[PDB]
This record gives sequence, structure tokens and C-alpha cells, in this order.
Amino acid sequence: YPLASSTWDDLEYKAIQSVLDSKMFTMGEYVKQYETQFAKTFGSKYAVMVSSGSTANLLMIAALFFTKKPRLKKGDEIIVPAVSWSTTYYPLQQYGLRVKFVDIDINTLNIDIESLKEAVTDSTKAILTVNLLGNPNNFDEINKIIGGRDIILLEDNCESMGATFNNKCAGTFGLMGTFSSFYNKHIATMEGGCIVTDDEEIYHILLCIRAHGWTRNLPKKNKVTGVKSDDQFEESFKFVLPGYNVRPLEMSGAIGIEQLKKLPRFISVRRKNAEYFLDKFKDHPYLDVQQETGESSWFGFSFIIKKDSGVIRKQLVENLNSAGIECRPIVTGNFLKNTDVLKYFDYTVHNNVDNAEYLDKNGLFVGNHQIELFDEIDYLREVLK
Amino acid sequence: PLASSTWDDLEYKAIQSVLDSKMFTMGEYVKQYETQFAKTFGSKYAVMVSSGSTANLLMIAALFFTKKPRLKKGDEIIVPAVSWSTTYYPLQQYGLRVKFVDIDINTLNIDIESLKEAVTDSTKAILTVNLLGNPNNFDEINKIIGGRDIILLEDNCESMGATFNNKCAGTFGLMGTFSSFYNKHIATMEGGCIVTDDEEIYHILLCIRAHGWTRNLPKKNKVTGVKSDDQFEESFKFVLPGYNVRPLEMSGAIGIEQLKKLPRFISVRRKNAEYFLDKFKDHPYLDVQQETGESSWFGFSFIIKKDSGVIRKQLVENLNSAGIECRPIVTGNFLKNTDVLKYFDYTVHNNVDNAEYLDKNGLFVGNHQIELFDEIDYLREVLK
Ligand SMILES: O=C(O)CCC(=O)C(=O)O
Ligand SMILES: O=C(O)CCC(=O)C(=O)O
Repeated sequence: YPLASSTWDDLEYKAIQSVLDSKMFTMGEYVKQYETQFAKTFGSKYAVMVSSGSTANLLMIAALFFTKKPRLKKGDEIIVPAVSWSTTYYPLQQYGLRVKFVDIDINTLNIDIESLKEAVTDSTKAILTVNLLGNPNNFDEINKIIGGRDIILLEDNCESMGATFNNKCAGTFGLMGTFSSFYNKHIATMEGGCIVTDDEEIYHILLCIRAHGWTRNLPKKNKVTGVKSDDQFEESFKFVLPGYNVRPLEMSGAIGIEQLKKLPRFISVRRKNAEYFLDKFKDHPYLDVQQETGESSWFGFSFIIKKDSGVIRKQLVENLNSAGIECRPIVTGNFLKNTDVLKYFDYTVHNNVDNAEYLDKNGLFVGNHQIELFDEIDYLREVLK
Repeated sequence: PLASSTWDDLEYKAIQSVLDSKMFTMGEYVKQYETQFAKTFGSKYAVMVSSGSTANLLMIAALFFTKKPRLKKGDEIIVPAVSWSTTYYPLQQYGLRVKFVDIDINTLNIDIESLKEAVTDSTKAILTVNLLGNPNNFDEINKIIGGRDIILLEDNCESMGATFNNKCAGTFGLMGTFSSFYNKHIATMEGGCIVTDDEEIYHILLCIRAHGWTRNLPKKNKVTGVKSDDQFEESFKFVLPGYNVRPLEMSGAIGIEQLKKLPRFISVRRKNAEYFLDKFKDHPYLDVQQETGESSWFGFSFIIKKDSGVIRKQLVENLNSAGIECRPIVTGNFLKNTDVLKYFDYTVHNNVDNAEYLDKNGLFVGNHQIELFDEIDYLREVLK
């Protein structure tokens, strides 16, 4: 039982072969297409490909500072959840925003709705939601706590590509949504990330900031510079926004196109595996599993040691490993235990983070893949007895 | 054209190898490549990252995380007025105040007499850029810093392989940055490196490159001191506000190959330049670059002589219709970029008259690792 498995076939391999014979390796044809199908795939107007889910988060944030009428500015308050990957947080700190952490809900593993409604205020300029483990946030309920102030909605959808709510694609709820194409995820392009949006102005700020803050990937009339000059001796060396060089590589673009085709069955295998998993673990003596929302893409399986259950986490761990079972902390556990990097943040905690503290000491995680795991899952129910 | 393919069958083979091992995330190849890279330019340590741009990005951020921080926001760092955009963004992104310094019209590197004046009690750092393969005269810059606590940095993206005083450009500063982007000296599709002789700096980079986690860090390290054995925990701890800027295994593998070739690329580039200089030596209206130490001859700049009476624009039209692909020297005068400068906290030491001038009567055509005698002769003729 591995936390991970390959998602490639010969198709990806000749996809690489193909980018070779072209002898055009820098972000190009492949990307553009991948970016087109990506959007077609999840129901957005615009998608943008970058070097990683991480850089996609960097860009998602940086962007809101370059809108003609800026949407964020330093010191602004943005709310986020206590549980998520490191790079969900960094950008906030890098852009000098004031972070308000909010305890997650122990059943869904996502951000606590009651806790949220009470933490959102006048100052709250944005809400950075995170779809944890394929599980989407209940967006209807988030949209009510907001309704209908001028408060930004974004989603780090890096763990839940293919998840859905009300039959709306996760990642497509935010003003911007991010995805990650890193090895261990739903699809793998070696490294890769994607930002979608339906917002024209955001779209263009992205194009610009992903590559040097120049104008070459911008259209003749754009939402940033207005009208590009025809004199390439000048228009080609014009810098309009402090960006980065976050270009994805043609190869990833080409691999992505492919992965996007296997996606559906990828997602089918996973939900059928989860179905089963839930059956086998339904009424467990000492562990709770994730409470699903919408239709999850089931990144992995989380377990949470039942309160007053006398079981000791590092005992189960031993057991699983000794049984050839790969397991790990859910995501990264309580992000707030990271006292050191925190000293660099301008953050605060709403109420408490008791749930995350509890998930930090009592939670474990085992993977889900896009190949059947009935057997293994069967073996898992035995070890955990 | 202007850019050209530095690849033979070996790099293609390297790529298979990675496919074969079926391990595409920053792993062994990167590590070998970093080891070889260090030993190659004679630096203690090396770190490889996604592009040259993320190389400079990390260089700046790194100084912010040392136990005893070398830079704090609003600190003064000096830079010359001519370079590639990503040399600047990082300072802006880091909240530093930037004092621009004019280049010297001969070397195209920062003018020393101005630096001599520009440097003050508040000046905390100095970021030099070896332009077009040309190294800066470090002897006079070190002289100028004297023995003061002033950090010297290098953006060595256009001058990989050049040398000054027998020492390798990129290795004079606390840190140095290289690019292995398509059109550069070597090419790993995309990619860059950071070199340093400082261990805590080393450790910090390994940490900021990858989620500011501890994984690429040694047991006893400069950032956390001493890692624990419980990976359940250790493997999920985060200590610095880093990024995800991991280069690709495939880019690591390609680099190593590129690395053996270099020396030769370099002889051919230098070879070409030599022919070049004899050919435009006494040009009636064109000024070329004055070499310092041993340029790696990134490409060929031309600066229209004062008085000449010749228009930059016609030189272009000409080169074009002669199918010779040309461009701006680097990006020309960076300061003309008003819209972005809006986001900076900057100042201009005196004036950048030279930058101003280069921008309008300067043009560049490239240099490649294959012998170009004939093109140069046609060049001379076209630029009659
Ligand atoms: O290391 C990465 O790029 C992805 C890390 C991640 O997503 C995870 O392990 O949760
Ligand atoms: O495309 C890039 O990465 C920028 C290349 C560069 O530095 C140049 O054109 O001078």
C-alpha cells in the first residue's frame, strides 16, 4: 500500500517524444492547447499554466494587487484554514497580508462554517478556501456568510481537481482557483500548476506576470496596457508589471493534454474505491473518516482516532508500516504548530484551533489511486482492527 | 538566426535515461549537476532552480533569513541601469530601496566613477551584472567597498564561463546567479543555479527552494540545527517562508552534459569575437564593447558614434532585409519602464545619460558556439 502510484501510459511517453522532434521546448503550442482544454474541461473562461500549484498560488495572490483598481493592498485581511499545504500560506506573507486563521471542521476536514461566519467581518477583504483531499467546501453556505459584501473568494483547489458541488466544478467557484500537476496528485505533468478564471482583467495580469512582466503574450488590445505597439523593437522589451519567470515547460503542456483525457476514469476508479472504503470502514470501533460534500475526487483517505478511545496514534503507524502500508500526516496537520516560519507572519487565530490541534495528534492518511484498491482496502480493514 | 541549439545526441540520450529511471522530480541528476557545477566554477556550494529568474529571486530572499539578517526592507541596494527585468523585481518584491547607477558606455557594465560616488553609509548591498559575457572589474569594486560591511552580489546570467583575474565570474559575490535558459550559454530547456561559499546561505537556499521544508536539509544544518528522527513529524515541518522552485530531473541531466561541452563552447565563442573585433576595429560610426578580463562574449553590441549622423532605425531595417536577426542591447534603458517603476521605491544616482544613449543608438546581434566567420564578414559588409 503506497501513498502513490503512476498515472502515465505510452501516451504520455510519446507525448514527450513529440515535443522532442519539434525542438521547441519553451512554453508554447502545447501549453496553449493544454490551457484551452483545461478550461473546457472544468468550465472556466480562462486557464493559465505555470511551473507549479505553488507558483499558481503565488500568482493568484500577486495578481490582485495589479488590477487597475486594486483588489487587495498590504495589511488587508484574508481568512484561511488551519490545515493546508505550506505554499497556501507563504504568498500571503510574501505580499504582506494580514492572515486570520480559522479552525477546520473535524468531519469534512475543511474550514469550520460556524467558526467562519463569526470570523468574517468588515475588515475581511478575502476568503482563501481550500478543498481538502478532493472534498469541496460547501459553497452555498460560504456564499451566504458573504452575501453579498465585496469580499473576495478564492480556492486552493490543488488537492481536489475533479471534485464537484451542485454540479459545478471545484476551483471554478473562486474569483480564481488553483490546481497542481505534481506527481502525487490527480494528474501528473512532472511539475505543473494551473490558474483558472473567467475574469478578463485577471486573465491578462496573469499572462503578464507569469513571464517577466513583458507584453509579448498579451493581445493587441488588452486589459493591461490598452493597445500594444506594432514596433517589436520596442513593444518586445517593454516591462509593465513586476512579475516572475513562472513559465511551464512545453513537455508538461503536452503531458497535461493527455492526462486530461484519462481524468474521468481516474476520477471514476477513485469514487468506486472510496465507496468501498466507506463500506468497510462505516462503523469503525476507533476511527472516523472524512464526511463528504458535493461529490469528492477522493485524493486520499483520512482517519481520525475517536475521542476517549484509548488508541495511540504511533501505535497504528507502527502497525501499518510493518504491514507494508504507507501512511502519513493528513496534509501537514496543524499548520499552526509551525512556530518558526510563523514569526514572519502578520497573522491571528480566530477563537481556537482545537480541531486542527486534535487532527494534529490523532489523524493519519493513506492514499487513493486511480487503479482499484478493493484488495488493499480489504487488507487495511484487517490491520486496523 | 539569433539563438541556436547547443545539443548533440548525448543530451537527447540523457533525457531517455530519465525517462527510463522513471523519476522526473528533482532527484539524483540535479544533485550531480549541482556538485559538478560548483566544482566547475570553483565555488563551494551550488543550488539549481527553475529559471535564472527564480535564481535571483532566491538570492535576495535568502539574505532576509540569515540568523542575523543581512537585509531588511527599505535597505539600500545599488544596481546599474541596464539589465534584464527579473534582476529588479526581486528587490521590489522584497521591499528594498534601489539606487540605479549608469553604465559605462565602453564596458556596458556599471560606471565605476559613479559607483565611487553612489556608495554611501546607507548603501547595504551592491548588485552587479556582468553584461553580455563581460565581467566587471572586481578589483576596483572591492577597492571601493574597501573593508566596509557592504554585500556584493552578481547576476551572472549572460556571462557564464567568463573570467576576471583568473577567477570565475559568479564567484566574486556572496552569491552568484546563472541561467541555462534556451538562448544562453548552456541550455537545460529552462533552469538556473545559485552558487555561494556560505553554508548557512547554502542551507537556507535548499530550504526556500522547496516549500521552506526541511527535507533537503542535512541532519545537522544551519537553519534548524538538528533534525529529528520521527519523519512523521520532521518530514512535515516548515521553517522559512519559501517557494516551490525545484528544477526538473530532466533539466538536471541535460545540464551535466552541457557542462562538459562548455569549455569548448567558450573557445568557439571567444574565437568568433576575436575575428569580430579585428573586423569592426576601426569602424567609422560603430563602437563595440571594451573587454574586461576574459569575456564569454554573450553577443554583439554596437553603439552608434556621437556625431556619426547615422540613424539606429536604418541599421535595423538593413540587418533585417539582410536577414540578420537583431535586437535591443539587453532591454536598453531599464528606467524608461515608467509603468512598472511605479511599484518601486527607487532613486537615480545623478543621471543615466549613457543608458539613455545606449537605448537609442545601441543594437545587438548574437554570438553562437559554432564558428561564424562568414556571417561576420557579411555583417561587416552589411554594416558598411
Ligand atoms: O511537494 C509538492 O510539490 C507537493 C506536496 C504536496 O502536495 C503534499 O505532499 O501534500
Ligand atoms: O525569455 C527569457 O527568459 C529572457 C531571455 C533574456 O534574458 C534576453 O532575451 O535577454
